Amino acid sequence: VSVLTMFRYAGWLDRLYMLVGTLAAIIHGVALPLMMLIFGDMTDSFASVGNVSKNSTNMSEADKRAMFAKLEEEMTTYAYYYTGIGAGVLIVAYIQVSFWCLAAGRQIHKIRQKFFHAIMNQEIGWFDVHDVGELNTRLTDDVSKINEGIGDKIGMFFQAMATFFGGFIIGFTRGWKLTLVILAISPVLGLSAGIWAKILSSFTDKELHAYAKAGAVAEEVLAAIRTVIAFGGQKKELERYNNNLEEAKRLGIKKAITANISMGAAFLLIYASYALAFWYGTSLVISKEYSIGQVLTVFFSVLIGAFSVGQASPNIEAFANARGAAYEVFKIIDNKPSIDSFSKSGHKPDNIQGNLEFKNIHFSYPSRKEVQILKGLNLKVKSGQTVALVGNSGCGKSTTVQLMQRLYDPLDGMVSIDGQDIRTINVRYLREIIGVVSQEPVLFATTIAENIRYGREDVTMDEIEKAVKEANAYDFIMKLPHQFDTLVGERGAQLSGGQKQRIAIARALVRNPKILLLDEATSALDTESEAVVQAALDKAREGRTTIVIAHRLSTVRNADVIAGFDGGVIVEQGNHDELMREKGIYFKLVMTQTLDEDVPPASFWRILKLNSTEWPYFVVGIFCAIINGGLQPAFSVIFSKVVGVFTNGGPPETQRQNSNLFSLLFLILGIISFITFFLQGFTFGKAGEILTKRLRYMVFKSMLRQDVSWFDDPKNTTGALTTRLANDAAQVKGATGSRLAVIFQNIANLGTGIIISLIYGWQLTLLLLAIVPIIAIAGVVEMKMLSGQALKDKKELEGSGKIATEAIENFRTVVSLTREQKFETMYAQSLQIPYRNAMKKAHVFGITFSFTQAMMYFSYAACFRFGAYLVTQQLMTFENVLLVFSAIVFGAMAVGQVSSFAPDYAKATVSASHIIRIIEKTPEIDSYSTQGLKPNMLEGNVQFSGVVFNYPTRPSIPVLQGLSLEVKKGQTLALVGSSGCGKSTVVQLLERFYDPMAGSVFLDGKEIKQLNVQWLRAQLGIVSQEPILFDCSIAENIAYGDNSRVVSYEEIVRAAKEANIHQFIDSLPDKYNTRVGDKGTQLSGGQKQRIAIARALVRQPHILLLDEATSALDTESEKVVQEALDKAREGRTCIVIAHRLSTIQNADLIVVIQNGKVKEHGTHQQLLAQKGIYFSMVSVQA
Ligand SMILES: Nc1ncnc2c1ncn2[C@@H]1O[C@H](COP(=O)(O)OP(=O)(O)O)[C@@H](O)[C@H]1O
Ligand SMILES: Nc1ncnc2c1ncn2[C@@H]1O[C@H](COP(=O)(O)OP(=O)(O)O)[C@@H](O)[C@H]1O
Repeated sequence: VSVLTMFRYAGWLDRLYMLVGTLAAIIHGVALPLMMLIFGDMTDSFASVGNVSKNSTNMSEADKRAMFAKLEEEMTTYAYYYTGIGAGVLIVAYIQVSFWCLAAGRQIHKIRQKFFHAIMNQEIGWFDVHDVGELNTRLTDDVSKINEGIGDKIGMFFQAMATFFGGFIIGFTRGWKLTLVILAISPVLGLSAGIWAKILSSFTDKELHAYAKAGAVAEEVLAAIRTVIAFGGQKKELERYNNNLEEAKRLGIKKAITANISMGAAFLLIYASYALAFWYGTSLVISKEYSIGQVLTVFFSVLIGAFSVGQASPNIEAFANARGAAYEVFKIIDNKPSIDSFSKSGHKPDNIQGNLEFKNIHFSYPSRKEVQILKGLNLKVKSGQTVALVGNSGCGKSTTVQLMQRLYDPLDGMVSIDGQDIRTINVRYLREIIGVVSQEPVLFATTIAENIRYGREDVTMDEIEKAVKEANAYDFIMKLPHQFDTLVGERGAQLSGGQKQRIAIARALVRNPKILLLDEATSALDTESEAVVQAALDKAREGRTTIVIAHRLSTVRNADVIAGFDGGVIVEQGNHDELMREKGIYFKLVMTQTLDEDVPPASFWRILKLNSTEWPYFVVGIFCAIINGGLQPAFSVIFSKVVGVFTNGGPPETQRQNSNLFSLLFLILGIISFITFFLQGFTFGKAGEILTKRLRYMVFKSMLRQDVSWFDDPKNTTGALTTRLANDAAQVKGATGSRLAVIFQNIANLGTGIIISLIYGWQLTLLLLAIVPIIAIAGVVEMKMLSGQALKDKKELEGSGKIATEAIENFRTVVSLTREQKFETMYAQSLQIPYRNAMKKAHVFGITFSFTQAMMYFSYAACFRFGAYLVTQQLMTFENVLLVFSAIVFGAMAVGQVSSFAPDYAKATVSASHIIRIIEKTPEIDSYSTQGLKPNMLEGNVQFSGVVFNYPTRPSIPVLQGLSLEVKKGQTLALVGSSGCGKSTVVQLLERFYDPMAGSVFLDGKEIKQLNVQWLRAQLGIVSQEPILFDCSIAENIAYGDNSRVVSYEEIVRAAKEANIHQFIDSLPDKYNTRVGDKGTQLSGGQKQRIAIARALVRQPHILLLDEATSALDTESEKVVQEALDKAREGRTCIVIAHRLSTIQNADLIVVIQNGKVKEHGTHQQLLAQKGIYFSMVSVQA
């Protein structure tokens, strides 16, 4: 209905031209079966000659005279047919592609310009609706679909219907029996495709549920990565992950099995129809003059028409996607929300020293996060006053500044400019009397001259000069090469934040306004710049009424009037003295303040290198593809033999040969093709299956064996890694299938065709290869030309979009209106360049396609041309005329598949790059020894000497600078201080995750780096500051066995008892075997921390590590957990990094750490007796 009605918006010539396009489209479509009627005619005469030459056999010289004269006469008319249709189909070709560019061009240009223009004219609304910059993304995709909707695709659709319905017209008239037979296979072929779609829908959801587990198991483990290494539960998360893989491979293969059978059987019913047509076609020969070979050909083209319906379907999908995308932005495009925004027309008053008078204003933001920021306002400011706003954040100081522009229309009351209504008058004019100095001084990246020039479209370079000088912006322009003509470089790097603000002050001075609205125009600057901007602001004031917003109370001292706010309600009014004397809000504030996915080196067939390593057998698939490839010509030769025994040979046994060939056609084709196709299907099926396992196996097991700048700093999120495993293993699954797919078409065209060529006339071979290789290259060279024009188009539109997106993302473009239409001039000038490229590529796209359809007729041309003459005179044969047409169609399926597997190989290579860099390794925690798991190395005195550290992201302050520590056995090492002191970092280096940039840490003398990995996970008592459960039952969470670990009933009991989680274990029936579910994210914190403790003491370490388990908990929970801790330590090292210094007083050695530097160190009572750092930390904690 409505979807395409809006879509048209077709110009004066366009609406006419839509009809010219339709009009060429029919007659383009029609010409192909008419062209094939001539092919039937050439058959008809050859038969009228052959049946009497063979059935008389009483002359051979009469036949050489009279029979060849009719053939000669017929050939004179043939010459004027193929040339005529060719000359039509050439022109109409160019016309339908001109539809593609020229009509679309003018639509896109209209859309783009309306879009950019409607946006600047609706102000607020664009910002209200969705998020800025996502709009120019979606818009630039939309205008691409426009090319497709006003595209030649529509023309192709009409053309398709003409070959179809129009095919049946000629069919019906030359014989109506066979019409009914073709009309019946259409519902059969449609039923079969219907089972296909069913199989697809069922098997997809199945692969998805299966892979779902493999993604959930892989997701949680790789985020919990530091914890799982540390308890040594790797081999179990590996096995569980392997478990999901065994089930996923069996649904993957059944899918492949079903796909081949559905697809095999599909081709079967096509082959049956192809035979069936002949069999019922023959019945019209032997006993009737009803078919003379006309309908036999004409009905083959009706099948090509039925496939033309299949080509329609994409055309339609392009059109739907084009309308749907369009009508949704049409909504913002056409229809501004308006009547509180606009930008154009209305009355203009005269403002000389406007007042600000606020009358009973309450307002709320759209988001219902902050509702009524403003509520009840009476403020009356006389001209030549300076009003100060002090408050709290939520007073909506920003809100009053928006209402003043008339961006919103206030909920209650009105704000009256010069005591006159602000909702009656033109916005534009209103904007010009009101200067605004922004809280973000972001500007365009254009010349210093252009930035002053945005303030009024009349500033001469003198005034620019005058501007920078009073605005004390006159410094940086001189340092900068080229004075004013210095373009603001990069993304803003030629200017400080301070310098930007200075350009904005200079600009608001150039505008000469009577209201000056200063929003953090003295706040967010350094102590030096502050004075500089203040003096400039002073010089800009005292000739105008102004409102200054500042958080700096030193500048609000000297304001004429201060007005207090505590939430939106105007509380104080008076000047400095009046406020301070009463002790208002103001007096209150005085007192408070006093990619990684683009791998660079490209593969060189590393695909098949790695495939071939994990390859075990299957030489039969490719061999089966070769025979299935030569199997295709057996039909075409058989069809020659059909029409063969009908053209030449008398009436006796014509029928018999056809009956025999019918049966032969069945057994040779339908039956063997299914078998041999399923054999190839079993081969690439199992190939992708075992790749699907082994790859995901070989990545994920290698992942648990890596750490460090991808698990000690991920540069691709967990979900993106899981995505990579998905996509990759699926992609190779299709890749193996593409190998055999190329071999299939290769023997199918080139190979078997050669055999066929040897039985040609030796001239035909020569003539033929002057077509077939040429038309192949010619479609490829079209693809090349297609992408070449596309690539250059994307660059041009990128620049017009870049300058658009920069304006819309800046909310300060809406503040101005003066540079809006200036901006819309530039957008116009930029959009003219694609207009010209659209006209240039109209002839380019136009001439390529015309030349492709010119080679179709030229084939048929050389075919019938040469087929007569020297060949008709002597050595006339029924066959090799139909094989030429097959050869044309063999190049079609070769070029088509070759182009198809171009993106297949691309994505296959990319998948390979990933699998190679995983195989490339980072060889940290691969497994090492320096002991035999000796039990006389237990604890030690662990040394840290001269250790510096800074994260793999370098800008984040180096947290360890000059750190050296010591820890003696049997003693709790507290570590206290404050954040960013490398508290946590110390625990990380003792666990062996990302060891320090410089310096070293030793056990007894052997580095952590060379420490025995296995024994290290039976030497840790780690506790997270976020403990997280696994999908495993609580019993299995609590304890995890391995070949480094044991588990037992008695163990989990003692762990739960000691950890005090046993309270919670009691509740819930099945006790320990009770599963919570939902990744056990349903537990309360107290429960969680205990669960981490129970894990800790299972490992039987002599080192406990505690990560903020009293700053992630509160109350009785902290205490109970400290009790679990107290009974665990029976005289062993513990690390408490916790920031509650009130529960640290038991620690034997407290280290006060500043930025890697031990400041004070010692036992509690010493440090506490000091009035130094430590005591100050305990004082301030409480
Ligand atoms: N237009 C806005 N809508 C929503 N939040 C805003 C907006 N502008 C600023 N903010 C943020 O919300 C905070 C408080 O809201 P606001 O009503 O602007 O209080 P105030 O202007 O008095 O500081 C600001 O400090 C800022 O971080
Ligand atoms: N793997 C990491 N990569 C990047 N930054 C990290 C990583 N780990 C932690 N950080 C960040 O570095 C901060 C400071 O580190 P650290 O001094 O160890 O913290 P704290 O002393 O408060 O426990 C962390 O609080 C966090 O914001």
